[PDB]
Amino acid sequence: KNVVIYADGVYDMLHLGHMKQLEQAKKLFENTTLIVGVTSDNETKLFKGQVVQTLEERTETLKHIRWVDEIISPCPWVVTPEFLEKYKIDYVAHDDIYAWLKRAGKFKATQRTEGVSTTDLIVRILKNYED
Amino acid sequence: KNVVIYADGVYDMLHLGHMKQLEQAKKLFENTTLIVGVTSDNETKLFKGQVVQTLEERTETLKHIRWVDEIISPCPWVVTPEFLEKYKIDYVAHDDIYAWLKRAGKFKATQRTEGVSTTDLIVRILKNYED
Repeated sequence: KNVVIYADGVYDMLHLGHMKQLEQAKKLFENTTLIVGVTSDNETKLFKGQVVQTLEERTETLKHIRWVDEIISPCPWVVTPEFLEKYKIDYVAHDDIYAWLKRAGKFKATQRTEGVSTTDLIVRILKNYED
Repeated sequence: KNVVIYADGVYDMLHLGHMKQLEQAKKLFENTTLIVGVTSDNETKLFKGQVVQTLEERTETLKHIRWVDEIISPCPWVVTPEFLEKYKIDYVAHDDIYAWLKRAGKFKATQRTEGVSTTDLIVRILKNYED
């Protein structure tokens, strides 16, 4: 009955948008185990260009999120078939490089989410002090 | 066996410091129900001076935290004996106005926690752009 779901990401400066995406992945089926992969500092910097929080900070924050059952930290940058087999993953949740997952029936799209980001908070605060 | 713990707060711009405090409250005993009270916008503004996120945002963020079993939103600003009786609360977790809780054996102190705040994040980012 239990279904293993994998979601990966940087999860830098986690906010409600990330949390809602994790909730959706967790609730894809009635009984799930949600495994979350957290990308390494060096690969995030190399492939995205930057990262604010360390792997330890980003992972420690995810530990506190209700929907996260297990964490792989750091995770591989690219999901492989062998990785799915090693961790007995049934589906990869995502918000092309993933065509092979779709051809296998292992790709689950989650709906776009919005949250109140660090940016949104700063802008809201500063609006009280200047136009 | 089950122990009802109550923690209250503003929980504005929640970060690891808040999350660790909630984890400590949740883990005070082996089997707990952690009830979290979220203060109203108007009382927070009146008694603290300001609040960034709405009650809805602050409560919705707490819904995603692993340790939070139940939420009272909004909660009363001041805990009363009748409130403890109404919600069958055994202990109030806190990081004087609370002497009556201590005299009853219902006060549980949690250890001070630190986190990476919105402020810490902004300062860390800006250090890359100016001294």
